[PDB]
Amino acid sequence: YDETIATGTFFYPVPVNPLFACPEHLASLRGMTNARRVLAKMVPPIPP
Amino acid sequence: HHDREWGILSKIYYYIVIPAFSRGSCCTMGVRYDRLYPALQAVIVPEIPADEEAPTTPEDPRHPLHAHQLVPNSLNVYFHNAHLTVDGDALLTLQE
Amino acid sequence: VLDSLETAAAEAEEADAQSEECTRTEIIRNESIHPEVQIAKNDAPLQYDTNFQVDFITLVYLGRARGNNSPGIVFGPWYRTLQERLVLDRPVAARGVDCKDGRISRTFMNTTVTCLQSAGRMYVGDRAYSAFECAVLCLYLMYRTSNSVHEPQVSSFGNLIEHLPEYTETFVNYMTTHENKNSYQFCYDRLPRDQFHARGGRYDQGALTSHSVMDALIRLQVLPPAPGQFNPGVNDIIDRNHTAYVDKIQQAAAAYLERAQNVFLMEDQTLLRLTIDTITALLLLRRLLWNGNVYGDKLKNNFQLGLIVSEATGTPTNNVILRGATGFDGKFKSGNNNFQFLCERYIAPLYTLNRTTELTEMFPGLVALCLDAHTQLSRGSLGRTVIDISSGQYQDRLISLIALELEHRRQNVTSLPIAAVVSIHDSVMLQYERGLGMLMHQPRVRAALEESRRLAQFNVNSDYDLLYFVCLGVIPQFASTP
Amino acid sequence: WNGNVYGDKLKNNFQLGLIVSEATGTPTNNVILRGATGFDGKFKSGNNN
Amino acid sequence: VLDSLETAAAEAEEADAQSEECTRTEIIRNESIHPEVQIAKNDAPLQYDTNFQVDFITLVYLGRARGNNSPGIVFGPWYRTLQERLVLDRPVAARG
Amino acid sequence: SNSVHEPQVSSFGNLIEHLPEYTETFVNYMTTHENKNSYQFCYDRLPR
Amino acid sequence: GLGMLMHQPRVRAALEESRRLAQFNVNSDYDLLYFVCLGVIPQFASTP
Repeated sequence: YDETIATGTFFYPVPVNPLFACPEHLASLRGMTNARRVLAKMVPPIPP
Repeated sequence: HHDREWGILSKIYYYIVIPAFSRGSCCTMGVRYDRLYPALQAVIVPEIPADEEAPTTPEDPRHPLHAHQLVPNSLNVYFHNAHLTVDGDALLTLQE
Repeated sequence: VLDSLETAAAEAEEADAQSEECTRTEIIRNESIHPEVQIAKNDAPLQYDTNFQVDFITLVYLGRARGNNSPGIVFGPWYRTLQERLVLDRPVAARGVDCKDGRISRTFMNTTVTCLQSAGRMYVGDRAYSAFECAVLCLYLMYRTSNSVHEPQVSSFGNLIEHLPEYTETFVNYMTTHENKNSYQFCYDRLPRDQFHARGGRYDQGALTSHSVMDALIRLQVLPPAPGQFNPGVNDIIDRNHTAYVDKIQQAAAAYLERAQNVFLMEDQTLLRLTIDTITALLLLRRLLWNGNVYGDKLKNNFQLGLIVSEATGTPTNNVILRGATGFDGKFKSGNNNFQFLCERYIAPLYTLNRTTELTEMFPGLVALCLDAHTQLSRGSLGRTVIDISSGQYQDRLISLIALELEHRRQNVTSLPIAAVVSIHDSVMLQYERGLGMLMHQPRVRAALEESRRLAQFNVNSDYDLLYFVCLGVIPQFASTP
Repeated sequence: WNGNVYGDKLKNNFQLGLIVSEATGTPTNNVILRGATGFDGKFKSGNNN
Repeated sequence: VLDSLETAAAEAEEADAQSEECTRTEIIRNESIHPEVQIAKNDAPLQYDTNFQVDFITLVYLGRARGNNSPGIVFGPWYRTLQERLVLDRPVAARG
Repeated sequence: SNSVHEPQVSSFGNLIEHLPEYTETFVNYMTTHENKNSYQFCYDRLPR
Repeated sequence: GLGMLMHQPRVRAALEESRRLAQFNVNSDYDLLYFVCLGVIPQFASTP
């Protein structure tokens, strides 16, 4: 419902703390496909 | 600056209260201070004559609280969600 | 011999630099001019020089003595304050950038023009150019379907440009006031992004998922073609399937990006930063033309022959006859019968096949007045009237160009990383510009526009002052105040 | 030949003025035609091949 | 090193002479004639780009030939169709 | 086209530059002059 | 191909229905001259 706030103002994917999980910003900013969303749900993105 | 008591207190506060309250979907994000450096140096001085009294009527172009001095920028466009009665003291503190 | 060779090289270098400077300064002068017209407006024609050309615009030329009516833009009191504070000026306007070089008068106008001209600048940039017709075309491109007008309707476009000699007069006599009418407007369907492409693959968040050919290949014993064998498929046309669900989003995603870059060492950012800084003023431009009407004033009226009712009928600029003030007191222009009737026997066989405005007279003044606030935000990033570092961009660019050219002449890169910068820029170009373009597109100052009544910030705040400010225009600062 | 009447972006392109105003200015030429017209109402069909 | 300096000086003087003769030709001409193309009424035609890049690109590639290492933007999906057509009867791959 | 219409123009040399009244008369005569081209082509074979 | 590019469909149908512009997607006949002059139409691929 936040149609007055643009997606990408001060948001960019920088996962550094495993204690925090937010599987909505990645799917709302970059517009990842269903396969990418299900892959992220199955395994959280861990930077090698 | 100080001893380790305040540091360990802040560490235990951040390692308990925040994870306890993060029961939804909130998570850490990033800032854009590099692009926001020429954004926070904004000062609006109302047009008030020297040695003159400012009227308290709600219909006058000298009320920062109301929409009579709404220069858009970013502060007054986020004011719709962050309505806060503020005066020039905060502006001068930010300038300094 | 080596010392003599180096001294000869240095003297040749400065000689060719002086020759380039002389050629650049001589290219600026054009001196084209246009012949006489059939009396502009109704009381003052456009004759040679600027003697009788400002007979009806003396009230504005009094404060415009800085430019002497020769291709120059003079803003309101804010520009006078900027000229006064030029000793410690924040923006790059005037002062010749820094103390290393720089001049005044003509060079100030040239650098102001080149600040706006960013798309093409390679040994030729021209001067005194108008960019309002293109803006009108872009605005009306998407306004033909949205419509959302009060009561006048118009759909023809050929006759809108056929009467160019009268259209120029209408532009120079009506656009003196930047204010407009009709209240709400779209003003955000353009969203000009930047053209770039990198990597590849498939469109994300689309209506198709690898189409059906990939699914058919996977579900059959065909497999994707080997990179080193290039084996196609022949079984895709054997089953004779009953068509599929195709989409035409690939053509839209392809776009049109085949332009070159006018800078060394590839890449394109010098024009990109200027364009994304200029586009930030769209909100201010939209705010500047929502509410405003023209009614005339005693001070404005100094010499009138047949414009007695023009101040009450709106903005006729000829007669208005009966139209114009249909709604409340005058808005927009619709209906041209007596104008063309008089043109067919008065101004027809002298000036028909020409172009709007000029480049040697005050014709771009109408564009300059409308861009009074649009060019103000072109210096600061967010568009704030505070201290900022936006004056050394040209100096940094020229220093970088000199460093690159000397490195090319003497060294051969080698140890300098050149692949990593290109690789990171390949994604930076498509990542940094789209976010800024989609950052903001709709101002939220609708209520404060008609509630604060602060649009008259260029002069004193009163009823009469606001009335004469909205009747005349930008109210440029008067002369005799150095 | 073309000449599919005067219209907007919905006919062929009608988008010649994309990046025209970069380093062009206001070029001028000679005068050949005469007269002038006016815009009124909604246009319908035509022939200006 | 002396030979490389001599060649660099020769190419720099050649470029300077080309620029000088171009500017002299521009001075002789009454107006700066530039290519134009536009299909409309008597509007302002679009301005093309200067056609002086072959020498610059040749110099910039002679000064750097072992570097590059870039993906490269192709012009349409012609390569895939060409490879598919070639692999049918007499495959030749790319060969270069 | 031909002159004389509802608007009192009475022009003497403007016969084609005026859009409305000349177009409304010339659009009913040139609609049958549209060109058309149609011919078949086959790959056949490559000789020699 | 010089003779095969033109057939019974007009210059618009043969380009918007016969998949003539599938390899190089451009605008209608107004921009056809620009497309055939500038050439080198890019795509959404830049090789691995």
